[PDB]
Amino acid sequence: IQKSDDKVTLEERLDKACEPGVDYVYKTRLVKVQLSNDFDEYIMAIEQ
Amino acid sequence: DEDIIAEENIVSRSEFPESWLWNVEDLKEPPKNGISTKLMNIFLKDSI
Amino acid sequence: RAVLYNYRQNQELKVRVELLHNPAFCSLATTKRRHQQTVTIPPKSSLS
Amino acid sequence: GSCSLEGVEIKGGSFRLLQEGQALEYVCPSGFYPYPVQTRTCRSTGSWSTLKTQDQKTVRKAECRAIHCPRPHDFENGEYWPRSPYYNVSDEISFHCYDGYTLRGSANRTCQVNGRWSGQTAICDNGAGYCSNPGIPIGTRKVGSQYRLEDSVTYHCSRGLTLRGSQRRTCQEGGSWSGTEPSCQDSFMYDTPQEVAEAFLSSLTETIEGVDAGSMNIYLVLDGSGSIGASNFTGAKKCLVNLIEKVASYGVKPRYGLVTYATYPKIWVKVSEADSSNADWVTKQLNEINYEDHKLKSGTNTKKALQAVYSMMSWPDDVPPEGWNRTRHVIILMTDGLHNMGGDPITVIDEIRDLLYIGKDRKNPREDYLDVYVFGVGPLVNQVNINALASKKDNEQHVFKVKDMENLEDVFYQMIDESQSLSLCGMVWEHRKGTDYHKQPWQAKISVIRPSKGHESCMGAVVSEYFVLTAAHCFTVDDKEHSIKVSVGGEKRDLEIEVVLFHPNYNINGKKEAGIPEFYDYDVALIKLKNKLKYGQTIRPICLPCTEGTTRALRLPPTTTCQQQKEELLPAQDIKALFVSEEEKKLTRKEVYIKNGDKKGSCERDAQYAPGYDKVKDISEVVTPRFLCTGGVSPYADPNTCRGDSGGPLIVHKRSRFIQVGVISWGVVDVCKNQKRQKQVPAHARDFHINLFQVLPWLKEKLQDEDLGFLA
Ligand SMILES: *[C@@H]1O[C@H](CO)[C@@H](O[C@@H]2O[C@H](CO)[C@@H](O[C@@H]3O[C@H](CO)[C@@H](O)[C@H](O[C@H]4O[C@H](CO)[C@@H](O)[C@H](O)[C@@H]4O)[C@@H]3O)[C@H](O)[C@H]2NC(C)=O)[C@H](O)[C@H]1NC(C)=O
Ligand SMILES: *[C@@H]1O[C@H](CO)[C@@H](O[C@@H]2O[C@H](CO)[C@@H](O[C@@H]3O[C@H](CO)[C@@H](O)[C@H](O)[C@@H]3O)[C@H](O)[C@H]2NC(C)=O)[C@H](O)[C@H]1NC(C)=O
Ligand SMILES: *[C@@H]1O[C@H](CO)[C@@H](O)[C@H](O)[C@H]1NC(C)=O
Repeated sequence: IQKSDDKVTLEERLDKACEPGVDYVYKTRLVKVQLSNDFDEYIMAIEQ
Repeated sequence: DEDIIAEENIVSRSEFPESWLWNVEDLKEPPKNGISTKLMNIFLKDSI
Repeated sequence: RAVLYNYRQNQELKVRVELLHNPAFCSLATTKRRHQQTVTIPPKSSLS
Repeated sequence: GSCSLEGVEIKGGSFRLLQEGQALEYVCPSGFYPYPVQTRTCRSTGSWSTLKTQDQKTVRKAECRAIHCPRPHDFENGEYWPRSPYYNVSDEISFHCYDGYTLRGSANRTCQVNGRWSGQTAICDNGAGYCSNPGIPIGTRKVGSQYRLEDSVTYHCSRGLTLRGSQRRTCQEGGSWSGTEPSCQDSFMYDTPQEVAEAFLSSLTETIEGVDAGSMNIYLVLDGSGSIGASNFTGAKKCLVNLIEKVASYGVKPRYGLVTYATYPKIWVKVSEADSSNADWVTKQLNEINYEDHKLKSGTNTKKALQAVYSMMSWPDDVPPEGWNRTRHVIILMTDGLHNMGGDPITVIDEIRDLLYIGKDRKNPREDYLDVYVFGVGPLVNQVNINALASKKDNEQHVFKVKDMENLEDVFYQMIDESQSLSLCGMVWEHRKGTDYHKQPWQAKISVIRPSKGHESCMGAVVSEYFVLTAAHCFTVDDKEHSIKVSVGGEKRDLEIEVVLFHPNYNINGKKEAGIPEFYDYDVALIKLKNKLKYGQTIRPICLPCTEGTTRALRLPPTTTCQQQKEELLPAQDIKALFVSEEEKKLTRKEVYIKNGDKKGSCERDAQYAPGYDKVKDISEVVTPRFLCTGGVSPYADPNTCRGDSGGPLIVHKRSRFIQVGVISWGVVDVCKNQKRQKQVPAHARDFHINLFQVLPWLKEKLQDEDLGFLA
């Protein structure tokens, strides 16, 4: 979406996450990076 | 830029038919010299 | 090919031409960026 | 903290602070809309949200600009005039088709103050498709020129406009497009308080009079999110109290379900209670609710609320219930469309339609068993999200957008002043006891005993509690009332009559000077019965043209004239219709086509081959404009009427309702010999009927004391 780096914590992060378009908020961990022709695969194991 | 007509203000030409003006007219005007003249107000299409 | 015609007698034109964005097509025109260039057309000529 | 109000004012208007100063709403005067943004959110940086358009262009200063109606950027098979880059308020454009096309809808339309065009949508149609032309609503673009069976069309609005209605419509069996007609809405169009309750009751009464037998469930969901306010909840409580008494004013007591939600769903009244059908007990629960717990859990989790509605109607391995294929479900909810928790709520809606067996069949859609109505409370409204949740039924509206809450309370006291003319005519609900006279309740069987001439077996149609409409040539002046016996509803007994009222223009032997023995012009008659008919499951009337109940049965506005109804039921095309015939002591339907378009000429000239008419000079002398023509080979092989099916109704099935438009008169070729149907019919075997739109001043006079409500 943007480079940001402005931080501001919840005043610039909760208001973006609580917009009606935002569906999911996850915290994940990258397991395997698979380069495969047309689309690149990033396998993320869901922690919470 | 700031000069020129704004692009959102321009309404584009859209009506480009190959054939139109398929109408019936009856020459009910008073006949002078055996000739009836009907004046029609028609709207020209956007084709050049 | 979008051909722009300039049928003026002795007036060269400075024109900013822009392609509008459609989600059914994939070009350089996006939702947050306009695909507009400014060209110069000499009189009694055309530019593709 | 609160945002600073510097550099946020608008050129030519003021503003008001909502949500405790965390959102401003621009207030332009009447006739203007705030340029792009209607409201502004207070981001937590000290400055408000930027003046971003639908194209995300940064506008420096705001200004109230003028309201324009949406321009017609696409129109086919004709010419509209004048063409303009934009249309101001109170501008008028007119429509006119090419040669060989029929214009239906409003020919003269006017842009109103609410940014919408008046009247109905103008459509140029040739009558060559199984379905009619769905047309182009103003502001849309139609993709799909084929109007055959199983075809589809897709619609798209202009730039910066939100589609309301169905994006894709499909031609179904019977000549009716799926979904609803679209209409391009904007960020400021809203709805007037009169137009909200006018369309909402005309949808609701349709799924009430079929329940008429206790077999209807109504679900009530209310949004208690923090984006609405504590002051905007108690004004919505008093609105919902007026809704229950209007439903109970029809004699039907349904089962109610009260769930208020925010972050979590809270069930106050479940439909599986012994007191949920008592309409006065649920009203007592509505004052006892308190919204202090929903204010603590400020949020908009729409998906977890609809999962509680799914758990109320689902059965835990109960194994098909008795009302699984007979219960109408009505879901009513208010929201703002701004959901941020739980996820997409549309995935719960598709699980509900799968549980109710809706869309899982091609012969039985069952769309009348689930209606979903969504109301928009505030100016902060996502019109895309509220449109995808609501149902899309034909010629009907289910999405509403209003502002300031109090006007929505104004539509609920107005709807109880509005009286709906309930119509028990043309109602056939699918009961699993499908013997005849349940599928055709209106059909009368008339028997006239004559002295050694034989028995005259004619038919008729129940039009009221006292009158039976039939043909006039079944009776003569010599036939007395004790020798005429009429049977309805499959009953073994015969009902006795009072008088047979002939039309004053009927004269069967009025052309014997010209060599014509028969003359079936104005071949209609009424039979006033001696006893009043009691309405039940096997005896019900059939609706008639140009009445109050016919206007609501077609979902038309009440300002519909009688000439506008004749453009609707009998257009200048080939019209799909049906009549009732008796096949081996059992009643059956025969679907025919009414040749009213360009094939009306080929149908009417085949009357020369009739018996006695073989030497008639002018063919229009025996076929007056009081006639309709069915049967033949083009476009299909229509079944022909017998001599025993004479006097019956010519019915048009539209939107699960049955309207009579004609009375069966005479035929050229007798294909029925009371042995079978003659399996080799000729191609000119046409049948003629009496057009009911031409005998209206006689029908209005004889039925003036019947509570039918004929139009002026
Ligand atoms: C509510 O749901 C239930 C379950 O789906 C549903 O039950 C169905 O009932 C119909 C009758 O109303 C059944 O249809 C017939 O069933 C018999 C056997 O019982 C078959 O032999 C029949 O086939 C012949 O008859 C037809 C004409 O009657 C002919 O057209 C056909 O060619 C055959 O000659 C016929 O299928 C149906 O089988 C059941 N279905 C199940 C799964 O039990 C019930 O009707 C629903 N209620 C309502 C009001 O719809
Ligand atoms: C829809 O509205 C239009 C007007 O907006 C109606 O048109 C009116 O039609 C009548 C014909 O009966 C016109 O009368 C004739 O006008 C011509 C003008 O050239 C004149 O030469 C003739 O002698 C005759 O008087 C009338 O002018 C016209 N109205 C206007 C304002 O021009 C139309 O009838 C409406 N249709 C429906 C279905 O409501
Ligand atoms: C509509 O109003 C604008 C406002 O100035 C005006 O310029 C225009 O001529 C009017 N008429 C049309 C057809 O646009």
